[PDB]
Amino acid sequence: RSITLGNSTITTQNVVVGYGVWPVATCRFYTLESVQWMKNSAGWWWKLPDALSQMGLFGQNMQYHYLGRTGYTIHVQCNASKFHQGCLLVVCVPEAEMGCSNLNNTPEFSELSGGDSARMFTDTQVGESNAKKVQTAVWNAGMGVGVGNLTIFPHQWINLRTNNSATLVMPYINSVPMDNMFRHNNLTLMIIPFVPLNYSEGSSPYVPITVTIAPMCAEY
Amino acid sequence: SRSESSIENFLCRSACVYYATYTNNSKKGFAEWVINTRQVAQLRRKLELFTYLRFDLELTFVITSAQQPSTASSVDAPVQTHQIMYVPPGGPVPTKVKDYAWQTSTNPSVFWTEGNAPPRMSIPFISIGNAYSCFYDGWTVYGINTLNNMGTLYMRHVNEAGQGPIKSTVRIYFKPKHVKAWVPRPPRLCQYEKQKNVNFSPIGVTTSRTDII
Amino acid sequence: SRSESSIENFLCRSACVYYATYTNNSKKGFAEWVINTRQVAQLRRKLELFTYLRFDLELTFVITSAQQPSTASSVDAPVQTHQIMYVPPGGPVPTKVKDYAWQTSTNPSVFWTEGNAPPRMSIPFISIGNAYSCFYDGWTVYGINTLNNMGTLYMRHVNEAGQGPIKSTVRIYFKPKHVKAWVPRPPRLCQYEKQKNVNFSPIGVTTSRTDII
Amino acid sequence: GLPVMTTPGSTQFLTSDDFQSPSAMPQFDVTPEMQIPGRVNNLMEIAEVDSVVPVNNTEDNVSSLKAYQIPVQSNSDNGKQVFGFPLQPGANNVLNRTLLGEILNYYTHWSGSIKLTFMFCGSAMATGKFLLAYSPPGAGVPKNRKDAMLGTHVIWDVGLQSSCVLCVPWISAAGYVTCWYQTNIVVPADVQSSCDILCFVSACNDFSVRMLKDTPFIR
Amino acid sequence: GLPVMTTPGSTQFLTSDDFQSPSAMPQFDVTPEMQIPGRVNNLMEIAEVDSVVPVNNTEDNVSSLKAYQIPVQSNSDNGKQVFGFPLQPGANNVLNRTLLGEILNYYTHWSGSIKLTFMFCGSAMATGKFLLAYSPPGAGVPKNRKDAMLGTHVIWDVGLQSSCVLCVPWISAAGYVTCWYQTNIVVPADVQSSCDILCFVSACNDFSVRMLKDTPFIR
Amino acid sequence: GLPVMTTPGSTQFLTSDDFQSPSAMPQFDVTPEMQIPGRVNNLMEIAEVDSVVPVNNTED
Repeated sequence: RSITLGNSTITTQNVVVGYGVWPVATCRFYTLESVQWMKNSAGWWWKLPDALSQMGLFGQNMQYHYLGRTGYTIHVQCNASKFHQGCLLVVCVPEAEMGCSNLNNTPEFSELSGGDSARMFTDTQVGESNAKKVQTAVWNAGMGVGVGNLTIFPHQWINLRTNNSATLVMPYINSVPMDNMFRHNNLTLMIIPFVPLNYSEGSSPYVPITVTIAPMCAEY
Repeated sequence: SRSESSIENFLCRSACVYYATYTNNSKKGFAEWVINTRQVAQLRRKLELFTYLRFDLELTFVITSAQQPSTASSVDAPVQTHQIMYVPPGGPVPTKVKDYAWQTSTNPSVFWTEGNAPPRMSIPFISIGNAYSCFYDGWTVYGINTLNNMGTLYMRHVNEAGQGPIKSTVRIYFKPKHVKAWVPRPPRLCQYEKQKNVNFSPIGVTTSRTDII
Repeated sequence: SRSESSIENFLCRSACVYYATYTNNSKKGFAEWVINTRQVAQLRRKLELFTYLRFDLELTFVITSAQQPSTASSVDAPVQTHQIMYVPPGGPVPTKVKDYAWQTSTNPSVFWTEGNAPPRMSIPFISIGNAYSCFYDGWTVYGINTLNNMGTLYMRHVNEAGQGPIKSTVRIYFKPKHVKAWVPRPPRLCQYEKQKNVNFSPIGVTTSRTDII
Repeated sequence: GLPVMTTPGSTQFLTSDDFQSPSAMPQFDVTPEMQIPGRVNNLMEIAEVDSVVPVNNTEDNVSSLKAYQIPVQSNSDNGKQVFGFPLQPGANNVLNRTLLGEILNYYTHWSGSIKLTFMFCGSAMATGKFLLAYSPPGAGVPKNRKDAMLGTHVIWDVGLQSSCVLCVPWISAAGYVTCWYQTNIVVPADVQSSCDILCFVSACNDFSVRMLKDTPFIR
Repeated sequence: GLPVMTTPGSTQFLTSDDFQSPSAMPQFDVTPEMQIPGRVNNLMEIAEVDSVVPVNNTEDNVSSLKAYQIPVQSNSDNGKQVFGFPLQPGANNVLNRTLLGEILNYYTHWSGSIKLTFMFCGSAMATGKFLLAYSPPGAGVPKNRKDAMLGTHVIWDVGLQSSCVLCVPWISAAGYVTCWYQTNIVVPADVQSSCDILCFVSACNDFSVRMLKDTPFIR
Repeated sequence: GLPVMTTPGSTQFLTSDDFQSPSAMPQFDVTPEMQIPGRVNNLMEIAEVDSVVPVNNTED
């Protein structure tokens, strides 16, 4: 409980690590601004070494020093009372090559990754003739794959009945041992709600979800 | 029984990945193919289950000929020979049937007469990186990854037509050897649309039934 | 990675150094080539980096045929054979398709029918001196050095035409083996002009830019 | 010189042969290996992990996330079938497109067991009881709560634990995995009543596949 | 007799093969070896020696010996760029036709370091100071004397030594090797003021080349 | 390379020959054996048992 790194403190109390393996002012718990989980929500996703770069001194290390090796750990916790119900899925997919809505092009940069701001899924299709937009129908999960089979990646179920939080540890997964970080995004954190959030009248109508990222052993 | 489900026994197969025709007299008759796994649909699904692969390569070519309709006067031709040139990534590329790029030095090529065994050749794993990447979330244009470029192939006759043209076909086969896989993926559900990228149309999850019970 | 920069892996390659046609009936149809490295421009630059070389030699020939336009009456011909004669430095030299110099004794020659493997032969290092010299400041005429004379090649059919002529081509390949080099040289900058000598036109040092900064 | 004799089947090209080959590019100095995590040595390591089962197809929830959810509410009738699905292999059953089913369509004969893990993702206060009756092959589908209790089953409680595990053999009617209301779902005031239920599938022990073929999930 | 079976790829001619061969002239008694000085076992022994760099191209000094000379004179302004050149590989930079560059155009991927040795071939009395600022890739070219001092550099004096050594990594913007006036060149009377400067390039450690190709410096 | 010499009777197909062969389906993992009663190792084990003789043919 109350682990600290640099000049930040996060208080916790289970962990699921990578594929079995384990991974100077940059070692601090960055915290993206929390999103709101409503009834009619579909899901959110962040590209991992892009959401850190636009804001942190880790990103100040990025603009001086392009090429690097990093190893992440991710805390995700949502606080809700005993009267809410619903189930999440926290998964961290490597090399998420998403597909465009228009059949002949590829999506542009600002649609694949908001700088430390959560891009959101939807539960319909999207238009095709408009611009370079990410095909974001949720049941195909953006990669043309069945969303039920997504648990082959390292994942952790958040279920508000018993569990409350989820901690992941991801090692460095790349082919080249040293690649430029500005044109490449190797990890992708996805949060999809399967059982939608339901509550009675009188309780608060949304549950906040906070995402805490902390890089460990960044080599340059 | 489990040895039929190993990764080596799952991919060490063969498939007719290309089929092209070229004639000898039409001044642009030469076949051309870039090596990529994403040509045939049935092999692409079996290789997109994993993300990082690393395999050697073994190619065989079956070549046959066919007499085009000539004019007259009892055409007799001797046996043909075929030249199959292979270009590494970052080399010269021909553009006509007679160019400098065929008589170059560092492009390995075979010569094969008809009526013999088909000409097997074998290419080792060529990359600056450590493994091929069947998926790449990043720019080089989006999702190209110019590191895993395996090279091209080129074919032509080494004869000049005397009284009748001859067209010829070629069926390039394909066989990975000593495969190692890494970080598996869920199998692709939606149909394939374009060869170069991963685009798709949204589709349902499973063929329906009438109700829950 | 350094084994790709050794001298053995730098020169042990192949190149189509000659390409000649000869027909069987025209009374002077026979191909002729003197062995010298200075034929093709791209190999000459790779061998003029050193001064004194010493290598064995390995030649392969790819031969194909083509039916010339005959008169009529359903020409049928059996398989052809080709004779490839090699003359050492200081031997007899033919001048017609039928001469005494083909049926001589101390000139080694091969015989090769079509439809088989191409006829590789291998020549060892033949010189009175200890090493070949790709540069020679001295007279024998200036800059010739008659010591490093490697010999010639000659080709012809061993058949007589019955109802239709046949012309044939040949692409002589070339491959040094067990190379040792000595006293390196700076790489030649100006373009090549004549095959026999080292003449050149003066040219600038480097493609320019706009200013110093 | 040395005498040989060419046996039949000499200059042929077998499609699934095994011979050596001349290398196209010698003296290349190939790039060495690198320790990359998550190596797969056999395809049964894919089939060991879990996946969610689209047990709620019903012709219009297929193109949504309502295919994976089973509706459970406090009804007015005691004794009712929550869900149920056959185990007929291949012929458009519900276990086809899941992660276990996509591997096993690359083979012709297989046998093994199945872990069916359920998970009640409802409220934190509501309790209740459920039956999970597996009907063996040869026997019929039960049409009542009572006769399903006579067959092999397991009573699953909500207030104690939130996940029950049911194991079942599977082999290329043939069985049913029906689930029945034991009691109604009592829930305190100021809590919603309708709760959902997920479903998971993985291989219990190792399967045994043989005689590979190509998949029918393509054009 | 003995049974064989011809594998595919039998009667083919691979261009880069490796087999034995029949000798054309046996019983020749080949001329034996001789100890000749200066044997080359690897091409990196060519790239180790130095060469002069044509850093003064300027469109009309190319066909003369003024391409290798950098003009340095006692100007009236304090703080001025003497020279500067990018390190963009291959695309008509100044390190292309030198002895290091002519070998490395026979390959596709390479990496190593570079010794840049300067030499002030001016008078014997005149002194002065120079900066040698290397800008790392990713950072911009410095447009002042002052910010180049903040980057990595080395101040080089003339009166003490006549040659400074600057080492720099090089790999297939991408960097600059600019040089700046620190002070003016004070020179006593009855000596000329304009002095020149040479430039040398060699490989510091061993390079690492791979995947040979042919050169583009030909027709 | 290595020198050979093709003896006569080289590219022929003898009907009752004996040579090896390439397998059509490698990596199959063939079904193993099973102890099944009544194995015949030679045809004279058929001829050892008795049979009834039609010694009363007489055309009808």
